[PDB]
Amino acid sequence: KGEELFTGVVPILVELDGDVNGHKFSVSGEGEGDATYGKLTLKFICTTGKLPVPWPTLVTTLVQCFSRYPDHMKRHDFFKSAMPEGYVQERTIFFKDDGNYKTRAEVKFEGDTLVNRIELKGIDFKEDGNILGHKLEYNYNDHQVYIMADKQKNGIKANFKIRHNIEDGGVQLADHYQQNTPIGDGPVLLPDNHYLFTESTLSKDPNEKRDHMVLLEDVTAAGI
Repeated sequence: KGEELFTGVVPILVELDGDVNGHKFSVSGEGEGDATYGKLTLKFICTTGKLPVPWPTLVTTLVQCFSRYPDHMKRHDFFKSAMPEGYVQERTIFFKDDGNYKTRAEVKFEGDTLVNRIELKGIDFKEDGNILGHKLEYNYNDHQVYIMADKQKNGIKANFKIRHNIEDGGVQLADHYQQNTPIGDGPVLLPDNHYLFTESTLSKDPNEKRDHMVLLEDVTAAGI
């Protein structure tokens, strides 16, 4: 049972190597997750300088194994069942009337730490659009994630639409396509359709001079 690896507090490391329209950047994150309470506390920094995209656009890319699955839902927790070897998480994120991100990540244990190691490639962006022009508010509108089994890839899939507030009014749509497949060869829990509900709070560290994002989340699975 991979669920047994989440009965306490787990340190988290996130690493992202990114390229949007040829603008290279890297993000490092650290924090902890508590799947018993469905809680994440993370801080991310851009290690290469100024982040060339808005922090909110990276939230979904920057660990669904920390969702709180209530007792009656344990049999549907694909994410923990793939641990410790982990899973590959891939997305395409289409920003309406702008470019798209393609992401590939390994989510797995390295020793006692849960890592999320990501490659991100963004193409076809407007150099002064809402993304590369930094026209998005520093806040978040979460959206429910309808998880479906992807039995041919022995994993899961989802399609969900995130709304990013535009400065001075307006919404920028980010249409997320997601598929996850186990890294290990052992059996995993292929779930019935269900939701993940997340609540994200973005803040800043007054003492942090690097471009950064403090991120807290509640994450909960729900049936039907």
